[PDB]
Amino acid sequence: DHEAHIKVLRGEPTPEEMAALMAVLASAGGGPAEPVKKERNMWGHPVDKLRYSVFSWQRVTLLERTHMRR
Amino acid sequence: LYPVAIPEGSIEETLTDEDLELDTLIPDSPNQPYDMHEVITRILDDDEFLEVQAGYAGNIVVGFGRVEGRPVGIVANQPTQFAGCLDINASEKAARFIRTCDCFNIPIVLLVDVPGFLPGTDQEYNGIIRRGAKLLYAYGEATVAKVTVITRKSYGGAYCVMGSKDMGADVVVAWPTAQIAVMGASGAVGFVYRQQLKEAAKNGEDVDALRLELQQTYEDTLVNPYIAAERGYVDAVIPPSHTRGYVANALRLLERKIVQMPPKKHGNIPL
Amino acid sequence: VTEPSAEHQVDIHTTAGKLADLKRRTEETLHPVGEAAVDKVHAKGKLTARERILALLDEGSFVELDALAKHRSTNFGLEKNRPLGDGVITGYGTIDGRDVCIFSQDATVFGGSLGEVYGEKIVKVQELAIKTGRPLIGINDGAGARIQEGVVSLGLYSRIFHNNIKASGVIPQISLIMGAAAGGHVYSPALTDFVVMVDQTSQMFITGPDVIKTVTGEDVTMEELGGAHTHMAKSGTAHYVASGEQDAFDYVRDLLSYLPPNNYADPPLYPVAIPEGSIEETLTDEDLELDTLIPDSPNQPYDMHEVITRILDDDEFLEVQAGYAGNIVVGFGRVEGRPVGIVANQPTQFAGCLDINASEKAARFIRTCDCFNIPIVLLVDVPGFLPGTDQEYNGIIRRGAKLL
Amino acid sequence: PIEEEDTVPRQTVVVEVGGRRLEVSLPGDLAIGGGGGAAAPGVVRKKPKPRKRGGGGAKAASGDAVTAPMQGTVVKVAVEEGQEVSAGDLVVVLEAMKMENPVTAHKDGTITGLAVEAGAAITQGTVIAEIK
Amino acid sequence: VPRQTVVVEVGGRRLEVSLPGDLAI
Amino acid sequence: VPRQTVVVEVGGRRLEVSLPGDLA
Amino acid sequence: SPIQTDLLVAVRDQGYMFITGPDVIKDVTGEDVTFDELGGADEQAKRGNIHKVVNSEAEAYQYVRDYLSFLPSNHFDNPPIVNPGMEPEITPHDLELDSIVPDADNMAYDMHEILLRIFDDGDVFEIAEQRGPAMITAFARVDGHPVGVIANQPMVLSGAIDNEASDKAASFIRFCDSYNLPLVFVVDTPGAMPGVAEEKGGIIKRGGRFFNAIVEADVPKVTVIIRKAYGGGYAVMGSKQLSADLNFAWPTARIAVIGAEGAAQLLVKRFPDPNAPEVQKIRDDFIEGYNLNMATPWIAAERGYIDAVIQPHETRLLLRKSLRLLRDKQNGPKVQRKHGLLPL
Amino acid sequence: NKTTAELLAELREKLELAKEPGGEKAVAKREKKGIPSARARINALLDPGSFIEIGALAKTPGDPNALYGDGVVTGRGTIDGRPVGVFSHDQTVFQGSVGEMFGRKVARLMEWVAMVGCPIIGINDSAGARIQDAVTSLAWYAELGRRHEMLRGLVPEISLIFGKCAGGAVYSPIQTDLLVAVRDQGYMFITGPDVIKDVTGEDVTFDELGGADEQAKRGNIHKVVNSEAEAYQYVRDYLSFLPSNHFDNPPIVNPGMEPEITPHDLELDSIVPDADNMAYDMHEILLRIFDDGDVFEIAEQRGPAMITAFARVDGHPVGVIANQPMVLSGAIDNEASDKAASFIRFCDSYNLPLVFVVDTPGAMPGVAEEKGGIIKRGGRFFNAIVEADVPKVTVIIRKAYGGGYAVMGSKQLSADLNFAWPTARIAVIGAEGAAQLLVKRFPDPNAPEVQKIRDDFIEGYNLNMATPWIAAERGYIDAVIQPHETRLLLRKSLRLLRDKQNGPKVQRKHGLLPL
Ligand SMILES: CCC(=O)SCCNC(=O)CCNC(=O)[C@H](O)C(C)(C)COP(=O)(O)OP(=O)(O)OC[C@H]1O[C@@H](n2cnc3c(N)ncnc32)[C@H](O)[C@@H]1OP(=O)(O)O
Ligand SMILES: *C(=O)CCCC[C@@H]1SC[C@@H]2NC(=O)N[C@@H]21
Ligand SMILES: *C(=O)CCCC[C@@H]1SC[C@@H]2NC(=O)N[C@@H]21
Repeated sequence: DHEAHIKVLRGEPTPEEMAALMAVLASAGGGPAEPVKKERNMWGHPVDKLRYSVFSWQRVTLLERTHMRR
Repeated sequence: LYPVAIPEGSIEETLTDEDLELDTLIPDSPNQPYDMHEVITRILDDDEFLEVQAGYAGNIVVGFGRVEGRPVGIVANQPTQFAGCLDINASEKAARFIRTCDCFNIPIVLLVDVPGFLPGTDQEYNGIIRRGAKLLYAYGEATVAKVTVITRKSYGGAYCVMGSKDMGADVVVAWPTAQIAVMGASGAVGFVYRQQLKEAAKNGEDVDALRLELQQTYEDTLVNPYIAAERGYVDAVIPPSHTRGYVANALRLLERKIVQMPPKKHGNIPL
Repeated sequence: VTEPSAEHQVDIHTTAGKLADLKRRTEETLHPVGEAAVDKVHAKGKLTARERILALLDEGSFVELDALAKHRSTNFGLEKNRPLGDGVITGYGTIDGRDVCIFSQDATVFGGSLGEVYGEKIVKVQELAIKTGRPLIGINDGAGARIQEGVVSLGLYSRIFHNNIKASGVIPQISLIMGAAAGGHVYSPALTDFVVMVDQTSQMFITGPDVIKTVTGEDVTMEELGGAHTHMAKSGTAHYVASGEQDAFDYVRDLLSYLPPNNYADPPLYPVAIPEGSIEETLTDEDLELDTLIPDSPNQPYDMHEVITRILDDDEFLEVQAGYAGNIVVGFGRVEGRPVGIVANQPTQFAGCLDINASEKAARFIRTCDCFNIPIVLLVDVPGFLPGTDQEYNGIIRRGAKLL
Repeated sequence: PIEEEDTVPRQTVVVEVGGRRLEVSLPGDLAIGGGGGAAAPGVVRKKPKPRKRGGGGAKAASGDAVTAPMQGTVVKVAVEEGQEVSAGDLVVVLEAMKMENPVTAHKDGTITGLAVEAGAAITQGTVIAEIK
Repeated sequence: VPRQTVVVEVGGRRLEVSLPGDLAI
Repeated sequence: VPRQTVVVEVGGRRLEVSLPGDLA
Repeated sequence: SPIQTDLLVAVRDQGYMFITGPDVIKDVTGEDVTFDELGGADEQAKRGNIHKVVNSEAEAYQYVRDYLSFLPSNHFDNPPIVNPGMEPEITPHDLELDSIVPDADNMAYDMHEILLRIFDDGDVFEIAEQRGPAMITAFARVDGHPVGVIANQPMVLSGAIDNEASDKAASFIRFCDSYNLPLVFVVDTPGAMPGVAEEKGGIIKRGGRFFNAIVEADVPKVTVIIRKAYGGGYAVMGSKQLSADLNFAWPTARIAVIGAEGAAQLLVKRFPDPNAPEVQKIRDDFIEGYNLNMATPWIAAERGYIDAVIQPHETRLLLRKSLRLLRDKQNGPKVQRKHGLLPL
Repeated sequence: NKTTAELLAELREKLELAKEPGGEKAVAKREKKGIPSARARINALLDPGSFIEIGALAKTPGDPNALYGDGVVTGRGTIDGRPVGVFSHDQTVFQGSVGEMFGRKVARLMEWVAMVGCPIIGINDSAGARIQDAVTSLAWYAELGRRHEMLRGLVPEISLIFGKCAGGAVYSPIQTDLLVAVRDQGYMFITGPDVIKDVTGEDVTFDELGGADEQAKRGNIHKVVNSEAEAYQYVRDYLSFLPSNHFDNPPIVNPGMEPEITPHDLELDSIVPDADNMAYDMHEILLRIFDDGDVFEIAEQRGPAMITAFARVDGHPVGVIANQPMVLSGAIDNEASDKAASFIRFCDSYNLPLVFVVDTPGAMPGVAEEKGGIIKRGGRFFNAIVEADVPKVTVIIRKAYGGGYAVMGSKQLSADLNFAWPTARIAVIGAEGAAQLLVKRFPDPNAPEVQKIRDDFIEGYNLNMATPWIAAERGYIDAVIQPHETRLLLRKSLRLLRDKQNGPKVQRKHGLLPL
């Protein structure tokens, strides 16, 4: 029972106004309802387009890190 | 790289007569120009010097040479043209030369005698700012060995442009005749002593004498290589004859600089 | 002994007293040279350096750094006057929810000229921006180097320029000009990616009109020499000329909205509805107008903004260098929420012919877009290069190869 | 925020439904109907911990210091350095809001390093003495 | 921003639900 | 899809509200 | 094998560690020793071989769960984000920090009073509590993101950095760097503990290791100075000169090479007549001036050694802002090589 | 304006002045104490005439009374014709304390060394706080401490303690790779005896609180010499075994001597004592298994039961970690473990193959060792040996018991090639230890029954368990070799392992030591 509920802090609507309000709010709600897991596609990632010095620490902290983050 | 038999000993012990000529090269009067090819040929091997764009923007000389068999790129101010002032054409010429040398791993030696930028509405309208930033960018971007020899003058933004220590110069040396300052003594006095000059104007004193006295004091106190030397912007104030030795040592040691920039696809040099 | 409320200061040997001391110092940083100078700025009609930062950033997001800095020079009696902050306000904040690092120069402190501590603070924020991979915004008003300090100022300028070069193409750099930027203050903006000048109240010049008069004999005012219009129309240095400071801030916010925080992060994509169907099936009335846009005779011009607006989202198009080289139009837009860079020939100016200025303008715009992973769309109506001996003598070949 | 749900951000809006003015609070992750976008790839909600140090069972885990439980003034000191005291013995009395609060020894041992004197203002967490 | 309004009918009545224009939900 | 039950607090009292699950 | 791991949790009176048993020690060296004296859980915790001591295996399990809750699964992954966005505005708990530092210097206080208030909640998970009790190394969360807190504990031995504290801080910093936890330093310390035993125990080399670790770490580093920051303590507790990213000081801060007292004796060793009356007044006046002019936050503030002197109640939200700015920090020019060398 | 000749003459006189910034007043004190100048020390260290000074004319900004150099001489030169950077404290200027330009010069030198990839040597005698600007001294202590990280593992760092290092002065030397101190002249401590007396009341002398030998025994100093000339020679010898930086190759010295078995090799067949309890000098083996008697020892005094040294196999530098039975039975104690771990990490960083010479009973039992931290030091030694990427060759002489066996280049801990002399003994524990474990079961030491049982058990154990043969059968060692084969066998093995690539390894920020 530990979830955030909608609160009507002020006002005492009757069942009809409550129903209208909830219907409108549900209609307003949207966006990604139950989206699939976002597909990984590292092809042509910006990090791969950079010039790295042969001894650059960013070869570890930026390039390898980006390729390995999962 | 050509094989060269380096003489042993210290720079003092290995000075040559051609090196000693540099001691007296610079004119006594700061208003009198000199040919910078004299310095270039006296520090380069066998006096050979392949000049690039000789007939263009004569106020700066760029070319190729060898120091102890190592190819090097010379960028030098030319006092005989526009008093060595940097302008749009000179900035672009030197910028692309420096970028070519950096592309192909050729170290650069700068010879500095520059009073500033060439004043002019035409320069401002043609873009001395945008197009003079190209030289700044090229020099700062270069990762090859970078040596600076200041002969007489390095003032203001021209000082920053022409191989300043904080712009990445690996070695910076100054001849005794060097003059490193924010600007010339006349403008400096006319600004830092506005208060006293206006008091003299109020009291009727000879401002045309007080100004010259203050300008002399300013020149004797600050227009010299020693303030930069104190701050560490000049690695050493050397006799002119030591120039080749210092340059050769620096280039021998700085074959492979372990330096880097942040990763990028490429730069965004002003165009 | 008891004290009247005016004279009393809480005992400094207590925690409450120390908090009170910090409050006093912080209040002093608001008007480092007195309230008279702030009133003079407002009467002149400008914003203070602090007001500029607070107006540009999101409300309540500014964190200031080195607020209590003082200069340590002793030359020519400078030690008698050490305003807090030493003439530059530096810190970080947010613009439209995204972090940025910012500095703003204060023209009321030694004319806004750069000293050692001044430059050190700017270097600190530059290093922070490069390190964090966040955009850097500089607001430039100052009279070049602080002459009393000597060559240390040149050292700090060199450090600042080197930092700009290091950041070039790594993080967005935007330079606002809101006053007279003289001497060395011009070069850093020249190295940054974008330049926004205010129409009548901002100038950039290396050498002043006095020196120009002395050396060349030319008489010129600061506005003529380095005004916003001069650097837009003539030198091609300014990317935008604002009617005012708020307008300049608006342009900077719009610019940032199209750019990523750095050269390896993803761009600021907007969510849009994609109409389902074939490209033939999803035509609109606005799209149909392009079928009649082009005139019948090949000699007749047309405005290419018509195509640009009809292909970009919501007809919104942020132009860059609008008043420079009108024969080519470059700017930012969105196609289905994706930021894009438009480069287009303009038939109404010089028949759309390429020339030196158009080549350089389009070339640098393209290189900025590529540095920050923004795709480019080219609208082509071009008959050739603008004939003329001046073009050849000024380097149409060399300077046109830049766009190539 | 005390409970798990108190941690969810909320936005309060004014809604008129048939004229009636209602003042509705909406969570930042409301999955009403098909609405989603809740949480983030790695966001977890949990009961927050009170800004207090543990509890009585660890009154002083190898801790000799006696710390003032509240800001106030030391109006009495009932011990002297080198005095042996037992658990529950009065150590000091702090006046806060013009009310007296006794601070007592939590463990058996010798009073060492007594740091306060009568009339000294004391902040919460200040070490009054170490019992060794 | 101007308030948004929606017209609804519940049973035998017509209601208007007025919400802030920038309701994010 | 099935119906869904939201819980709404109106002045402190709990109130269930069942809605179609297809609203969006 | 256990000593190679990152966290050792021993059950009291049930877990022991030792290379050699007491009977063999008796046979060889003749000395007599018990299990508790040799390798008891509490003794090993004090020595720094054990990170945690618990009373039961269930408690050990819960400690493990809590410990993992702050960490990612590996060097590459992200850690859990817990309760982001709480209390986005100044609260009375924040305002309590404005009067938490005792007025009189040399008055010890509990650093947990500050630690429990400058982070998301009271969830400050301490590690290696018994080792070098003058230093607190813990996990916390700033806006839901885990961070590693290194703080001084004035309640214990004046908060001086001793041998065990130095080693604990060094190991903790390296671990936090390996797992990408931003580091937060909370500074109240006079520096190294002076003494012959401290000298003989390796104070120099351990301080060197702490220097090395702080500079090596690539993660964001934010420092907040609460009162004393003297000498080596200032340098090691996330000073801007050792590559700290953002540095803040409360107005109670005191940044100096040495404390006022120590400088006073350094002055008094000249004309050394401690029996004279005048020298006492000279010391008192010198101390007053030193604490008014030298051991303050103002010299560092005006030189830029610290980014800002802040009001104490700003700490929590300021840390949020700073760490959000530093999310994607990329450490500056570093030469990739086999590994670095640290003093050992 | 002055003429060009006048400016040049002015410069010459200014440089001659800057060579002695402190003037006659300070020169007199220095010559009374009878200690050479900073430039004299640098010129004695470097090759004749190779010194180029950087920042000889640096001064404190805006200070009318500043003196050139600000208390340090920084520059570059060559040692044996190979580039090096050098700095030296000058106690005639502001007592050699750390000022702003002091710090800036040293920092720029450190950056130059990191850029060119060459070793750096610092001659330290005084770097105390500047009483005028002690806050500046603190800030620059921190700055230099930061810049050591650039160099850690990249280029060799050497410190020459020619004076009393105190306070914040100790933080830079301790970061370096080698510390050589002059015996009755160089000290190192955080706090002085007077301050210690004031705060804690203890009475202690300098020698007790950080003399050269005391610090060498504690491990803070790698070498103690009698004179600065000896210090310089030690530095030259030390650098002759190392490359200029992490990437370059080291010098190859006298490759290919004696390619066939020699009488010196044949002396090794009878070098180990017949009895097990006899100690011997491991140098009798180290002086015969490498190219020549050039075994260059480092930290001789720290752990005397362990020998860390440089040597050469076929002209190629190698690190040598050996047990010293002559001292404390060759048992590995706390200092021995740390010395080995530090040496292993250094040799791995500079690509020197590691040779282990094993004769040890293992960890030293004792409550003192337990409290001193034997467990973590053994852990650090494990971690280092396994982290190292360089070739690893092991030769077991007599004893490899327990943790000693495991850690002294065991095949299980990633060693590449393992060899054992026929005198080798590989077991968990020694015969005496096992016999004690067995006998303690019987009620009493009932002689002669108990003694007979122990003797039989020990005989059987030494004939069957503590031998090379079980390890040889199971493959734990590559071969049991006659002692005289060792030198050329090492040549062959290291020449095979020249281009070793270590993997699979997962690149990451770094590993973690026990610490
Ligand atoms: C790289 C080397 C360089 O850049 S050399 C520096 C360039 N010199 C300049 O001063 C640039 C041009 N300066 C000017 O003529 C004016 O200051 C400009 C910039 C046009 C502004 O004019 P206006 O707004 O009327 O101010 P103002 O000059 O009347 O008074 C400004 C106050 O600040 C001072 N100030 C100005 N520039 C500097 C400077 N570079 N260094 C030190 N102080 C400077 C002025 O003296 C004046 O101070 P005060 O308020 O009179 O006490
Ligand atoms: C004399 O003091 C002032 C006139 C000369 C100024 C010269 S002109 C060329 C250089 N560029 C500049 O701005 N000043 C220098
Ligand atoms: C017509 O073909 C001849 C005159 C116009 C030529 C035009 S002008 C602009 C274009 N550039 C070029 O070279 N030819 C085109």
